[PDB]
Amino acid sequence: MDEHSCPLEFSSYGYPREEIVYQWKRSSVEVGDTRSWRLYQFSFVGLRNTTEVVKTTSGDYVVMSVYFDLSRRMGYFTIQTYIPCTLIVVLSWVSFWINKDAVPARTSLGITTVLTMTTLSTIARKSLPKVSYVTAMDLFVSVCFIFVFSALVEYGTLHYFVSNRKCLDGKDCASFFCCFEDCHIRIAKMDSYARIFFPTAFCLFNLVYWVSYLYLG
Amino acid sequence: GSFTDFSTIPSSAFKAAAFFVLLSMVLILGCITCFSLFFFCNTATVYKICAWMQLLAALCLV
Amino acid sequence: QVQLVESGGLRLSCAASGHTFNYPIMGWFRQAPGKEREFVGAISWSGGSTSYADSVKDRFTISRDNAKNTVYLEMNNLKPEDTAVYYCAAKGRYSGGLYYPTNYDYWGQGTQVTV
Amino acid sequence: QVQLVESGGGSLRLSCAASGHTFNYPIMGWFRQAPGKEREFVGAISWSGGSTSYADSVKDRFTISRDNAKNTVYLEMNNLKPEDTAVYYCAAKGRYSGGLYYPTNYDYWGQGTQVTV
Amino acid sequence: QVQLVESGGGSLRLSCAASGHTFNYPIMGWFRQAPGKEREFVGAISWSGGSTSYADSVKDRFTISRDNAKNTVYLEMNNLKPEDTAVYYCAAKGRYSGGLYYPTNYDYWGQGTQVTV
Amino acid sequence: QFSIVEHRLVSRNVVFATGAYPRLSLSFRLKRNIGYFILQTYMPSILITILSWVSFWINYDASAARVALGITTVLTMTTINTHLRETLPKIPYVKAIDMYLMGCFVFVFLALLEYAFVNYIFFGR
Amino acid sequence: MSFVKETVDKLLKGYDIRLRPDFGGPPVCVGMNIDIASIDMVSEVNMDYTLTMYFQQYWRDKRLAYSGIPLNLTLDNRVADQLWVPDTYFLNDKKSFVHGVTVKNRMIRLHPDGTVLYGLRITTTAACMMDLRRYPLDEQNCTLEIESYGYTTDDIEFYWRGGDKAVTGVERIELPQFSIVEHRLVSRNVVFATGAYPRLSLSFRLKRNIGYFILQTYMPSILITILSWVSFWINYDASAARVALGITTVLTMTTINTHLRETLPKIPYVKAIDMYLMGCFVFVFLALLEYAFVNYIFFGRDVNAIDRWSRIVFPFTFSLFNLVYWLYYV
Amino acid sequence: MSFVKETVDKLLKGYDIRLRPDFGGPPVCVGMNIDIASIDMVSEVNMDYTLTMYFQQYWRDKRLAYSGIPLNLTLDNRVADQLWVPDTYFLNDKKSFVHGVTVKNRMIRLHPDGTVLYGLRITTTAACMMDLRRYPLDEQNCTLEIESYGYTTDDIEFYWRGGDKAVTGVERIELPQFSIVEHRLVSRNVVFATGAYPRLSLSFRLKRNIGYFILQTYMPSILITILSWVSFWINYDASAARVALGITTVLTMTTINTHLRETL
Ligand SMILES: *[C@@H]1O[C@H](CO)[C@@H](O[C@@H]2O[C@H](CO)[C@@H](O[C@@H]3O[C@H](CO[C@H]4O[C@H](CO[C@H]5O[C@H](CO)[C@@H](O)[C@H](O)[C@@H]5O)[C@@H](O)[C@H](O[C@H]5O[C@H](CO)[C@@H](O)[C@H](O)[C@@H]5O[C@H]5O[C@H](CO)[C@@H](O)[C@H](O)[C@@H]5O)[C@@H]4O)[C@@H](O)[C@H](O[C@H]4O[C@H](CO)[C@@H](O)[C@H](O)[C@@H]4O)[C@@H]3O)[C@H](O)[C@H]2NC(C)=O)[C@H](O)[C@H]1NC(C)=O
Ligand SMILES: *[C@@H]1O[C@H](CO)[C@@H](O[C@@H]2O[C@H](CO)[C@@H](O[C@@H]3O[C@H](CO[C@H]4O[C@H](CO[C@H]5O[C@H](CO)[C@@H](O)[C@H](O)[C@@H]5O)[C@@H](O)[C@H](O[C@H]5O[C@H](CO)[C@@H](O)[C@H](O)[C@@H]5O)[C@@H]4O)[C@@H](O)[C@H](O[C@H]4O[C@H](CO)[C@@H](O)[C@H](O)[C@@H]4O)[C@@H]3O)[C@H](O)[C@H]2NC(C)=O)[C@H](O)[C@H]1NC(C)=O
Ligand SMILES: CCCCCCCC/C=C\CCCCCCCC(=O)O[C@H](COC(=O)CCCCCCCCCCCCCCC)COP(=O)(O)OC[C@@H](O)CO
Ligand SMILES: *[C@@H]1O[C@H](CO)[C@@H](O[C@@H]2O[C@H](CO)[C@@H](O[C@@H]3O[C@H](CO)[C@@H](O)[C@H](O)[C@@H]3O)[C@H](O)[C@H]2NC(C)=O)[C@H](O)[C@H]1NC(C)=O
Ligand SMILES: CCCCCCCCCCCC(=O)OC[C@H](COP(=O)([O-])O)OC(=O)CCCCCCCCCCC
Ligand SMILES: CC(C)CCC[C@@H](C)[C@H]1CC[C@H]2[C@@H]3CC=C4C[C@@H](O)CC[C@]4(C)[C@H]3CC[C@]12C
Ligand SMILES: CCCCCCCCCCCCCCCC
Ligand SMILES: CCCCCCCCCCCCCCCC
Ligand SMILES: CCCCCCCCCCCCCCCC
Ligand SMILES: CCCCCCCCCC
Ligand SMILES: CCCCCCCCCC
Ligand SMILES: CCCCCCCCCC
Ligand SMILES: CCCCCC
Ligand SMILES: CCCCCC
Repeated sequence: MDEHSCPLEFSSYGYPREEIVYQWKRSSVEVGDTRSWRLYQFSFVGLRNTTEVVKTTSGDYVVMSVYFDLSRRMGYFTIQTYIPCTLIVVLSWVSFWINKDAVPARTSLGITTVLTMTTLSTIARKSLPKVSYVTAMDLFVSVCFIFVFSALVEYGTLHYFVSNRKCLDGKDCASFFCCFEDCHIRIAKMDSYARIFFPTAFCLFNLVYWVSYLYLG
Repeated sequence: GSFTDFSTIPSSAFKAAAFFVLLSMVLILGCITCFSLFFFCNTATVYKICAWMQLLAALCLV
Repeated sequence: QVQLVESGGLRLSCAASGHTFNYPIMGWFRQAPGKEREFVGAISWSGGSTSYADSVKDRFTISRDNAKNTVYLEMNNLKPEDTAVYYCAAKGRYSGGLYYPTNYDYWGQGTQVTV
Repeated sequence: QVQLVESGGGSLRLSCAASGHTFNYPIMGWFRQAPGKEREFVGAISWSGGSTSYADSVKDRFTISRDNAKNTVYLEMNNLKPEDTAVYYCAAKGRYSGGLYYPTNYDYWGQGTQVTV
Repeated sequence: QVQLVESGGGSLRLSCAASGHTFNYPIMGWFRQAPGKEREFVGAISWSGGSTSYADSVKDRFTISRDNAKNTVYLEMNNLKPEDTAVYYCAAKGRYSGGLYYPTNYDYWGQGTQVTV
Repeated sequence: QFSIVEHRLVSRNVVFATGAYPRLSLSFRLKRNIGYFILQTYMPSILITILSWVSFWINYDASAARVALGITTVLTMTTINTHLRETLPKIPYVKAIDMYLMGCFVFVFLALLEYAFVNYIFFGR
Repeated sequence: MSFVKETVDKLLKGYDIRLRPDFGGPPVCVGMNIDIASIDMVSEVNMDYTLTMYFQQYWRDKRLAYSGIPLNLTLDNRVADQLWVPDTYFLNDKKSFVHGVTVKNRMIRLHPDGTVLYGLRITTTAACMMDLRRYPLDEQNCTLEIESYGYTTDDIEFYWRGGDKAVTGVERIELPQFSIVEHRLVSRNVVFATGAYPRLSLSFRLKRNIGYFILQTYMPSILITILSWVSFWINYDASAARVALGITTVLTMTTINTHLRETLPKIPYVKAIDMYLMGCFVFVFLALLEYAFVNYIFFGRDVNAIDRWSRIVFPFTFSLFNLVYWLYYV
Repeated sequence: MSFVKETVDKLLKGYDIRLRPDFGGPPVCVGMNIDIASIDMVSEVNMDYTLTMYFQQYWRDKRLAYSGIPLNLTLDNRVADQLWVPDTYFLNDKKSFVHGVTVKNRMIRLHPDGTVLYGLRITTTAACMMDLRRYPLDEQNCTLEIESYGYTTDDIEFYWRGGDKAVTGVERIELPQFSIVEHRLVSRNVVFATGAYPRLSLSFRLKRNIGYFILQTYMPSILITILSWVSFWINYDASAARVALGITTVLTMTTINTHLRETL
């Protein structure tokens, strides 16, 4: 979801400003049919002319620049990365509705979901020049990986804990704040929590993510 | 400058501030998720959980 | 090594057998008694492109098929001047123009048609 | 280095085997030295063995072959004649040595095997 | 920034070890200075330790080996002569520096170990 | 891959403020040859999608079998879609084959979701 | 205009392009400075880097001294063919060229004291030997070596014009993967059999950015190892689940390694990233072997003592290995 | 200043570029000298290696002898068109060039006796056939063949100036995978139909490093094979576990082998 302004600059190589002075003609830059341009993976938004006097070692040089504004089209990556990753994260939540006694089924589902997320993550960083910093789609894939990992760990904890084990208008500062009373062997209900807790959280993150890059980015 | 990159922050103090605001945002979003947990857990525990979560978010933000 | 066997009394057919890939373009020529061979038409390996002489434009058509018999000539609006023997011929990849018969090798057996 | 051994001295099929860095000397060829006549070029075969080159005097009658089972280079002598009697050598040539017909370009030579028939 | 330490000194085995940015100074060599004489080239060795080069006056009776797990060059001696008595120095040279035989192209020198035979 | 269907010649004088400039154009219409796609990219996806339908005939109590089948066909679909990206031209653009692969992915995902539904309803609570 | 033309003709008349300034005399001192426009590619597979620059050289030729014209004549570039210029060349270059659009990117300027300024816009693919033993935790030394081809120190002398401020524009370079930490200018006289040749060296110390590897390499491996630890906490009799989880973790590790090293540059010798990935592979393999031991000992032929030891040993051992790796290589 | 100019002008006068020194006399004895700088990019797929070197040719032309100027001249580029030079070329080359930036990297140096030194800075791509039947445990022997194009050995005779010391800078090469074990110099006369042409040859022996392959390729496969063997200790009654382990081990082996193919 990135926009760019590619420049194209030119100037006299040897003649400083006191020897040669370039000048733009009125409406000098002439774009032909914009539909007749080979701009795929990018949409032309416009252009603009400028002019400047650069101070180099040899002397002062008149530099004339033309900027072209280009906006990336997020059509390929919506079907390649965003939708498969979301569907895989949704499939991760299927395990919470399977019966807990189906240990091989849920384990296979979770681990193969992690494997599928790993496979999808490989094609994320294809077009970019291996930039060290994290981009938006990399962050989305990482968060999806964390969700599927969390779901698998959640089932592991549930299985282990269900199968392998048999003074001032308030009250005591410790007990008025901390609800340690009646708290817990209620682990058996964890799936019932997760069925609401795992989807909802994702949606919140998802919402914030898109806002943070679409209207206010 | 963007929080994603860590070679563009002017100083580590801004890095720590952004990190703590991250934890604040995560905590408040976690309690907003916990709103949906009322159907199963009793209210007397869920209100306490968000009380502690909001207090931790406040400490992180300050 | 290409052997051309053609049939026709109307749909003329030509079957090429052997290393047909080395001789992609193949065509039809005509000759009447006391006359010299004349170019009728040509078809390429892909089959999506054709070539016809002006004298046989809009009337005779040529088509290509897979397998062995990959040259079919459809004849329409026959005339008495069309009385002649028609030869199937094949040409190599890197050779001269289609119109000239001497560029062709592995000639076929001419089929006689008399309107 | 490569060591070349010859054997098999009507039709008397000779056998020529190589031992060592035979890859460095891909082409191998057969020459013959008759009594009183200097060494002459009988034939040559390449690494793959799908290409061969024979002299005019012996063309259409001999068929050099390659197997690589024991680095063998067969000759397949056939249609023998009394004039075709000489000590036959099998030798190896480097990748960049030049012509085939000149014994000077060949580096490693066999001891020679006599054929009389 | 590389620091060199020389150890050792009929059969001898000197061991010049290096510490620091050794990759910046791969071409490591040995010189010797007899008392009252000018410094002279003795040997050189590359990063991979398989490109030894010795002066003609000390050939066929010297050997140089290298190891990078412990960054060191070993100079293994053989049958010596009375002229071999000298202070032996160990130096390092960077890629794209110049010839081997001249000491001015070498940046970081060793302290020098005395050997007498 | 291509097959020249028809070629055309055009001659015209392009009009510009400086003056009319002569111009000619040689055009070809190339039709791409299917067979390296319908046999080769579409067919495996359709076969995998048909395989995903096998789960509906297996008994509802076979949790491991049906779950493994569904998740593994999803994995295979992702594998095909990821490794065809380096097979096809590296031109980011919404092509028809992308729509077909996305549809097949949605179908296998829906099959697995259907198993989730029936397992929750008829076997569990 | 006539005066300037006649002066230029007089300067170029009776001029030999074949004798250095002050041929019989002290060596000509050439002061040189560079403006680095960009550093585009840094290829480890080829061990080189592409660099575009505005090379500039200054010398003093008394033969091109003029008087009465109070201005610096910036002549047309082609006059460089009619004047003596140094034979400078880049020693560690693999391929280079001078840009020729719209014309030859070249500069000749004759000051009225004989001082000639000669400029060239040059792109060079300079060789940069690299030590990827600590990859991606590595810090390279790339260099550009400038030297006279034919002349020697007794005839031509090189020096960086402006001292340490000769090379400019390094601060504005934004490499995608590396970060430029420092640049150094050095001047030497390399001694050869023929004689001593002047040399200049511009040395950059690139440092690789570990932000891509930490996101793509280390995190998946750590999480997969943690999932093997999750496999440990499952019942012993549930063999299908444990076996599937362990073997699929192994498959995921192999997938990560293969796709990663395919995407990453291929350098055929040991690297730190290989050691980390292989340690993770060995750990996930050991987890499945541990389950095999548990299944054979107890179920084959409730405490599950081996599992109890493993639950503490494997996380502790992996933490120790991780600390050793992050101490040795950092 | 003008004296040397008129001297070189007189030298060029009456000089036949098309004719070698001593056309009817004995052959000109030309010595070759090489200073290597890199053998980088030893490609296995293309069967070639890129080599950068400084290449001197050394001969003695009496037609260019001069006296009265003890200084040895460095008259370079006008002479690069106006003097005869040997027609030496690299036989197993595929593409080569002379470095041109900033100036053309070429040097002609004359001497009062008539001796001529001709230095170039050449990058070439020389073919090197490889026997990968023992890869990655292979050991290759690459060569550079130098030969006169038209002239026969009765006209030009090549030799290695300085004997075995002709080639220098072998220690400067540092390849990623290979390691130069030995370098050799050879001088021969190749007999074509036209005649015996001279030839020089510079051979390198390259030994491949094995650590990368054993780390990445072999014993990972050994580990996967051991994981396959693990199935035998599992109970025979359990069917999903053993079948899943065996088939997934097969899948992992296919993945490993196939991806190793994909970068090799
Ligand atoms: C990589 O692979 C390549 C192959 O692809 C390897 O290349 C080979 O490397 C070998 C070394 O390892 C080379 O060996 C040497 O070859 C020299 C070639 O010389 C030719 O000319 C010689 C004479 O030249 C001088 O002649 C007179 C001398 O007074 C003067 O005019 C000049 O000074 C000349 O320079 C000549 O002697 C050689 O041989 C042949 O001469 C005629 C030709 O008809 C015949 O008499 C023979 O055919 C003769 O060769 C053979 O016969 C003798 C008989 O005794 C046998 O012993 C030989 O083995 C052979 O079968 C050349 O034509 C040799 O001069 C040089 O000789 C020295 O070393 C040998 C071996 O120890 C001694 O026996 C000699 O006495 C002498 O000390 C040596 O053989 C290969 O030529 C070379 N091959 C190719 C194709 O280039 C490369 O090494 C590999 N390297 C790596 C790093 O892996
Ligand atoms: C990236 O990695 C590369 C890896 O190569 C690394 O390169 C080295 O960088 C260091 C600097 O960090 C270089 O070191 C310096 O070398 C300077 C030049 O030394 C030469 O000249 C000395 C004489 O000065 C004269 O030099 C010329 C002559 O024409 C001219 O400029 C002037 O006339 C000038 O007066 C000469 O003495 C010296 O000789 C060496 O060897 C002799 C013995 O043979 C010995 O007597 C000398 O001591 C010396 O070792 C050499 O020929 C040098 O001036 C400079 O000195 C500084 O140090 C001295 C103290 O020694 C201080 O007093 C002074 O104020 C300076 O601070 C310094 O020694 C080194 O040469 C590079 N390596 C190579 C191979 O070129 C990069 O630095 C790395 N960069 C990054 C960013 O990582
Ligand atoms: C279920 C659980 C969910 C939650 C947990 C999920 C897992 C955790 C995810 C994300 C946090 C990652 C931790 C990041 C810690 C390391 C981050 C770091 O390296 O800091 C650098 C500071 O700069 C500098 O001083 C440069 C020197 C940096 C040296 C850093 C040492 C490496 C420490 C190895 C870390 C091991 C742990 C990794 C586990 C993922 C940033 O510059 P970077 O390097 O980017 O590039 C160079 C720059 O110039 C690019 O522009
Ligand atoms: C002009 O060129 C000539 C020819 O190259 C130069 O003569 C060379 O002079 C040097 C110095 O005497 C000679 O070096 C010597 O080499 C011998 C043998 O290796 C060695 O024993 C001596 O101790 C000394 O180092 C060199 O050999 C000689 N060139 C030739 C081909 O013999 C001359 O010096 C040049 N002019 C100037 C001003 O340098
Ligand atoms: C495109 C897909 C559209 C599908 C929509 C189909 C309508 C489903 C509406 C759900 C309400 C419903 O049908 O009730 C059926 C059962 C009743 O449970 P019980 O009390 O009888 O045991 O309880 C259930 O609700 C069935 C279980 C539903 C869980 C589905 C989990 C998969 C979804 C994961 C993403 C959130
Ligand atoms: C799941 C719940 C509990 C927590 C979710 C927290 C989410 C909303 C957080 C975690 C990491 C965050 C991102 C971290 C960095 C940046 C870069 C900055 O330039 C814009 C905001 C943006 C893009 C953040 C948006 C919000 C974010 C995605
Ligand atoms: C120009 C087209 C851009 C791509 C638009 C998205 C393609 C349609 C995606 C359909 C997603 C279906 C998800 C499955 C559940 C409804
Ligand atoms: C370019 C138009 C605006 C952005 C369109 C994004 C469409 C695809 C978003 C992926 C689905 C996210 C919501 C998933 C809800 C579970
Ligand atoms: C009893 C704790 C919960 C166990 C649930 C399985 C989670 C396994 C993940 C690995 C965590 C290891 C932590 C160290 C435990 C000693
Ligand atoms: C009434 C039984 C099912 C309730 C499931 C919880 C709500 C749906 C969450 C996606
Ligand atoms: C192809 C999908 C599975 C086919 C099941 C066959 C059912 C047979 C019904 C008679
Ligand atoms: C080969 C991997 C499995 C070996 C199991 C050995 C068990 C023997 C009893 C301790
Ligand atoms: C790479 C070594 C790992 C060892 C784990 C015990
Ligand atoms: C690795 C844990 C082994 C425990 C044996 C009792």
